[PDB]
Amino acid sequence: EVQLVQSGGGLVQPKGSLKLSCAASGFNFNTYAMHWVRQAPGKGLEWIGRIRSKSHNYATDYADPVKDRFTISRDDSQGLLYLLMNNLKTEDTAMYYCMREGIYGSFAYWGQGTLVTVSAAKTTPPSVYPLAPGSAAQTNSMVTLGCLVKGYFPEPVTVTWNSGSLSSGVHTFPAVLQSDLYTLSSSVTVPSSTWPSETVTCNVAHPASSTKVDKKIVPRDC
Amino acid sequence: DIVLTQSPASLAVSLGQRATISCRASKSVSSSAYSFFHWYQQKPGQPPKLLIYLASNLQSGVPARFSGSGSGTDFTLNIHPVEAEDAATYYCQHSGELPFTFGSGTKLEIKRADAAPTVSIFPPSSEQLTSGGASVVCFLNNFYPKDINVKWKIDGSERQNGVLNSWTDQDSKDSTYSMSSTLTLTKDEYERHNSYTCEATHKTSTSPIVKSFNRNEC
Repeated sequence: EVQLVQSGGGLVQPKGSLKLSCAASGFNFNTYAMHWVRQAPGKGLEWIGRIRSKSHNYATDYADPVKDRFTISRDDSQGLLYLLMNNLKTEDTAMYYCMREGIYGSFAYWGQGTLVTVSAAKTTPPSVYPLAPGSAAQTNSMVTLGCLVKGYFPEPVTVTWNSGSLSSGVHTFPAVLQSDLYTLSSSVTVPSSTWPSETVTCNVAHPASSTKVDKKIVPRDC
Repeated sequence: DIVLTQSPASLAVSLGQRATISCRASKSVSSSAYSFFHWYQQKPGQPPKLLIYLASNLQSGVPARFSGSGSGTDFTLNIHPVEAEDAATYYCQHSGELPFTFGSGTKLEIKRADAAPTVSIFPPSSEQLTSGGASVVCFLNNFYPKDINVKWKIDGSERQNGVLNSWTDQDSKDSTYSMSSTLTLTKDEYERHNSYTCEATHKTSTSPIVKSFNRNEC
């Protein structure tokens, strides 16, 4: 139905700039006020600013901390919302959201989020490693396997098992940030009679570095 | 600014029980005002979802078990009966006079029966070894409550140096947590030691749950 599709997020150097887009569809765009909100990793939601309707002269309003640096922008005929952020800062690191101003200045529909990282660290592809149980381990009706995604920057990555076919006993753990490098892990648990017997592969993707690795999980041998 | 003070920061409730989340506002100035309240639910890797509009009106699609109320500065969100999918963080919001402001956030732990972690250790990959480094990973999956501790043992010795831990958000279907611990040594000292223990202490057990591997089984 009503949709907001966000794009534009990525690594930027401090003092740099970036434009985020928010593609709208499913409603009469030119009637509604639009909003941006941010949320730093592991923190609360903060308001960025609003752009109003054609009938209100595209009026714009911002939270003070971004008053002179950010510009909210609007393409009615194409249903696009923009947030260009100038002179970026370490603190500007966050998940960014567009939303539609529904009923009473409330936010009825939200875009899915786009991550913006501000740092001087360099964009680095991950090394995908398999996690196979040790050779001399006793059985227990089910086996757990995994993947280790180590030494990468910035977030995000996506992990799936068998292209999406295993979505069940999956645990993809949040990345942790060591020395300007993220390390992630993912576990998959299957009936012990569908492995090694059958194929189990993890699909890692790191769009920033255009990485597309797959890793079959192999038994272990000498 | 209308500055919203949320409380509590977190609470834990049983399936079917009542949950109550409070939000306070400072009062502002001009008679030309008209300011409103709204509540939001945010689940793990998701945008917040609008629950209740103007303090007490219910949103299209959200179940009969969410209700809001309040007068002037004090606002309340009620969840009854509480269901497993309610494990989320909740935010109040203000909408009238600029700026629009959000509350601090309130996390709902779903309280659920005690449950043991399924733990599994994994030796380093032959591939990582090729590039001078060695990671030994331990999975402590599907436990409750959140509180857990992992001790790494290299031979007969405790090892605190390159240990990296990670926790999942409370699970939405069952109500469990899962953890992941990664000990990262250099290849050299991975090779000059042999026995590798992952030791998990938890509420459900008096003795530590132990998984181990000897380096001599490729």
